[PDB]
This record gives sequence, C-alpha cells and structure tokens, in this order.
Amino acid sequence: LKCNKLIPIASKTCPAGKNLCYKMFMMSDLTIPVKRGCIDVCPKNSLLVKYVCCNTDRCN
Repeated sequence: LKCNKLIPIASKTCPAGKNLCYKMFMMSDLTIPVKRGCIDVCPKNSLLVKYVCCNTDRCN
C-alpha cells in the first residue's frame, strides 16, 4: 500500500499489511497536509503532525 502524496495523481504500493492511505496534517495548520502516504494505524502524532487515514490503495 503506497497511495497519493499532496497532489491528486500519485503512487501505488509500499511494504507490509499497512492498509490506511495516510493524510499527515500539520498539528499547527491542518487543512493542506505535510504528506499523504501509507500506514497500518494513523501513528503517534508528534508536535508537527495530526494524521488522517482511509483503508485502500489511493483512498487519500
């Protein structure tokens, strides 16, 4: 599972059973994300992130 980055037309498949197409939003300004990629569960969000996510190839 890889999915799309900030742009609508992006990538296809990255490692393991990480189903969620992440939407890595900035903790300080959410709306337009930092990155858009691949993950199992929306991760442990640090001072610079608040991750959004959806279960299949290119769903973000």
